[PDB]
Amino acid sequence: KVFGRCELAAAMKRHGLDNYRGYSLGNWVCAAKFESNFNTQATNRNTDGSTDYGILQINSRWWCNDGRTPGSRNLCNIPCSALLSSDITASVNCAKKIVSDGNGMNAWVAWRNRCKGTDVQAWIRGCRL
Ligand SMILES: [Cl-]
Ligand SMILES: [Cl-]
Ligand SMILES: [Cl-]
Ligand SMILES: [Cl-]
Ligand SMILES: [Kr]
Ligand code: NA
Repeated sequence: KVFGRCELAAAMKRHGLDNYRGYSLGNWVCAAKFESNFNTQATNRNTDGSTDYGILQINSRWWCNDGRTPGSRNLCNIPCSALLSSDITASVNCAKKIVSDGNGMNAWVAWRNRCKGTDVQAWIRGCRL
């Protein structure tokens, strides 16, 4: 499913991401934009054999099982496929564990290269929230 901007914002808020671990709603929306263009079905294979899945491009090396990432962990205890659903619940639940890990949203390369230090409030400006 391909979310619209405010739609996703609303969905993320509902799921508790606004200011989660101090990251305001517009960081999550910005990260989703550039990670997956808001497409729950996005997948990208990495050089190490791992794969990133879903709207927040969560990686199979640590967070989900895809049966093809040898020696990987499944810290969110979930099939990577769950992450591709049009219901963002699984991605959100897993994202909270990742941003709680230790380096916050820096875990999302697109986020620190394209969102961090920018006016991320602009991603929700306009939305009925
Ligand atoms: Cl914001
Ligand atoms: Cl695996
Ligand atoms: Cl949803
Ligand atoms: Cl942080
Ligand atoms: Kr998400
Ligand atoms: Na894994």
